Amino acid sequence: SGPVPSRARVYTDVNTHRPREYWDYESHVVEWGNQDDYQLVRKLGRGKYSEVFEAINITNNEKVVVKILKPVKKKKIKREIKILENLRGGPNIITLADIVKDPVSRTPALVFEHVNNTDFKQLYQTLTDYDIRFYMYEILKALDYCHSMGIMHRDVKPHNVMIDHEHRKLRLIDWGLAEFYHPGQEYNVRVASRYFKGPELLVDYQMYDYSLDMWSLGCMLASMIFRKEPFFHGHDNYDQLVRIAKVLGTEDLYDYIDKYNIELDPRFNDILGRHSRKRWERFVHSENQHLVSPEALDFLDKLLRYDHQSRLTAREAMEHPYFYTVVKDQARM
Ligand SMILES: Brc1cc2nn[nH]c2c(Br)c1Br
Ligand SMILES: [Cl-]
Ligand SMILES: [Cl-]
Ligand code: NA
Repeated sequence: SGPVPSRARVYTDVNTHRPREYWDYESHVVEWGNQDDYQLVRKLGRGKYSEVFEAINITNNEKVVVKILKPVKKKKIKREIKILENLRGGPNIITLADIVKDPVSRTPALVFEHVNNTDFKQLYQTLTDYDIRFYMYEILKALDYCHSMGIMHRDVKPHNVMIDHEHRKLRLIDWGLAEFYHPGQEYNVRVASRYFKGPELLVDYQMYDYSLDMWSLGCMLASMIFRKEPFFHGHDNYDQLVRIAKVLGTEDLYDYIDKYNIELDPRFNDILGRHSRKRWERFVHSENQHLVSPEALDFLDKLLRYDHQSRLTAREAMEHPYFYTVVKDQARM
């Protein structure tokens, strides 16, 4: 028999109850603006693949960010646009300001509200305990919002979190891999960066949901409180599951495989071996012990589960004791 079907524990049917138009991005009609309303100032450093620029809107002299959409399926362009329009105004979600094409090249581009190109990866190995809790809570606001709106991000990693540390402001960026959640849909498992990939992606379980983002968030939290970048340091996608198995143990992995009747790639046969579930105390040392608390470990443990159904939801995570002081200071402020 095939794999056992799965449903999201929360926000399962939100797209079903919407008008077709909300999620049917292939039928979305874009009104393409004129990229000549903008002048590019400078290229932001986003590595070899990406083309993101600081720009000026000539009309109002306001600073924007312009993302040139590298040759790709028009379908993927409409998906990212529709998701950004749907989430516009959500907490800690980047704001889409315009959709334009260069008059000559006809290359499509997205224009965003300005944010400084200071990503979380540049800051997140130097935070106080309180600031890890604070920024984690701000990321959860964005994830509970997009999940509540029927969308999973699928590329949650420090490079996709822009922070203004002076103003204590955070934005979740790069919605290019985001997808609408539909119950029973089988998704592409070739998403997310290696170190942040959930076990569902690594064992090719396609009927995944919002809980994929909660695994990625757990990987970020583990990296920050233990000062270990990345936390799960695989050579490749096969070794990535081995690195997870040496921490979470093989017993819970094989129970997960049996529960969903997953056909494990034969390449895993010799490399997973047999591993105990390790106590988190094993990762604590003199240079990270100020970031590690019972509250932090209890919270992390509830994010990093093989079984996607078992992981905290974004809202359950926001309700964890780890955030009590952040919640109290927010109400007071
Ligand atoms: Br604003 C902003 C929005 C983005 N969407 N994808 N990548 C993005 C980057 Br880099 C920035 Br900065
Ligand atoms: Cl990253
Ligand atoms: Cl142990
Ligand atoms: Na401690």
